[PDB]
Amino acid sequence: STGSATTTPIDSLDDAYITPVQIGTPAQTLNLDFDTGSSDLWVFSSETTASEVDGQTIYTPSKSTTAKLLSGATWSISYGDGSSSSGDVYTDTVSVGGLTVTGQAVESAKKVSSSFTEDSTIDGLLGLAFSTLNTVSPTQQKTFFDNAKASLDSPVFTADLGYHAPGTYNFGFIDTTAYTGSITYTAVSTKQGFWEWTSTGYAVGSGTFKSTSIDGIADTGTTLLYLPATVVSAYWAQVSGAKSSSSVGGYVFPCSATLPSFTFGVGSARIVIPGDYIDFGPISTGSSSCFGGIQSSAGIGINIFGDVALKAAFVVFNGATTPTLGFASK
Repeated sequence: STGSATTTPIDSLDDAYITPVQIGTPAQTLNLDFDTGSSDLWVFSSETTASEVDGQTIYTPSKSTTAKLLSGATWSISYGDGSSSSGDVYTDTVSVGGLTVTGQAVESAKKVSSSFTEDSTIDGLLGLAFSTLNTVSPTQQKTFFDNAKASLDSPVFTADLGYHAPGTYNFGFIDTTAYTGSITYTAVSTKQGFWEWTSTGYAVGSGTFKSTSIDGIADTGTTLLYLPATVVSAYWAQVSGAKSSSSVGGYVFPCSATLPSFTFGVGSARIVIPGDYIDFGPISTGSSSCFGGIQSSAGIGINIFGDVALKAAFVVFNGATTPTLGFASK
């Protein structure tokens, strides 16, 4: 089997991407944030605290003939941006782009933090990291990909995120029309439950490539590119007037700037992030200070190849017995 679904930016900055997901019988379509950095599929639901719902589409398991309470199961998760959610668990039929999983754990939110309530465009998350990170207790549950894997033509999924434009998540096949050149594959460590890999270095703009190992995760659920402070300082030093603002919470730059590109290494290959991808716009409405799309990972504890990086590539998440990651230009 295969699946193919379009993923769409939630706003003009590509702060996140939503992908339609069919849950239950008859189908209830919710727009979920596909997240290769977590492993829970959770949704706003009829069980969510009413004051914490503001415009989201909810899953109502009582209206699904295939929903079943997973008795005794609860879940609770915190994300890198400080947001959180928790609740109980149903199993139900879940389809993504024509690919169906029966018996998928659908984690129903009883509580969500303010960041979720305040974003009316995201109805939940669909985790695509390794199932070892799933938070369901007392019986850990498998991700949608893990459940689908054995039925897939090939045990892979791909992320093809757009810059200010829709893109595609495919399951079970590699669309050879979706990228240019060749795909370069690189080793993954699953030891922390992430799609963790080592970039071979970087360049700033038209500058020379610096060979250096940068361990990080491929994370579709993180907006920005978080890298070591040395790297990030070298990037922003090339933008006149750029500075790190403790008050804003990262590097800002004059909105009048033309940003240089940033290149990262995948083995002997190179992925070039155009400068425009690194512009996240005014820090507040009407400001001439703009927020940078490359930020320091110092104090995160891990480097994160988030959307800013991934959208510059066609990315293969190869879930074979020994997983790997593939990157191509596009």
